[PDB]
Amino acid sequence: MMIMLDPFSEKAKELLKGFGSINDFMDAIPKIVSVDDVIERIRVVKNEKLIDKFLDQDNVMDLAQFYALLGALSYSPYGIELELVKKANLIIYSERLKRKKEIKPEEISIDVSTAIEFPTEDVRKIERVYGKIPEYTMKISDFLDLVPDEKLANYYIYEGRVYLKREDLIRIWSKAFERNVERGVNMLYEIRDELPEFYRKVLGEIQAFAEEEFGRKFGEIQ
Repeated sequence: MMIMLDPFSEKAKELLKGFGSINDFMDAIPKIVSVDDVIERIRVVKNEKLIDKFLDQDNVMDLAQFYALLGALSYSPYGIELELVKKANLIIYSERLKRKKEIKPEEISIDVSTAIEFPTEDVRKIERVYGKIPEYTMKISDFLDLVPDEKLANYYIYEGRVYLKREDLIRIWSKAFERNVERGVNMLYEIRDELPEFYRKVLGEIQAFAEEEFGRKFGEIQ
């Protein structure tokens, strides 16, 4: 299908390359999504049921909502705002991800693909160790780059690639996303000045959310 799985994929890249520069795109975002729309995306951390309306959404709306949150953070790059943006989107993306048949190489920003066939020879051994058969494979070096503390020795390698259970794919890919969220938020600090009253409002709306979220779980239960 044509659904956004990774807002940093080559797909998304040329999709937002169309509005011209990152700045031209950045000026257009406020003319496409509202603020209540963007915060709508973040409140997913609260009600699981909020997730569904996102499972299928136009890609430009996604990128727009997404890069709105990112721009709102160019003004506050560390706290729970950066924490929330990551968490909320990570759910929206993981969710869509974990329910995709084939995975087109341009839809994801790391060399990952689906394992259609699995070597007959090792099927049992694998199961008598991990139960199921991993559904995906990934480029060994990407793996080493994303999860430095782990050991290839604990996974199955074949034909030059590492095989991973759906869980591991997401877990691993999450490290690539969080890094990208950061590489991106800081590349927006350069022009964070040319940004419209919009981005700063979105930021204030996120702050307000966190306080509500925090204020509730700390004064709750009674």
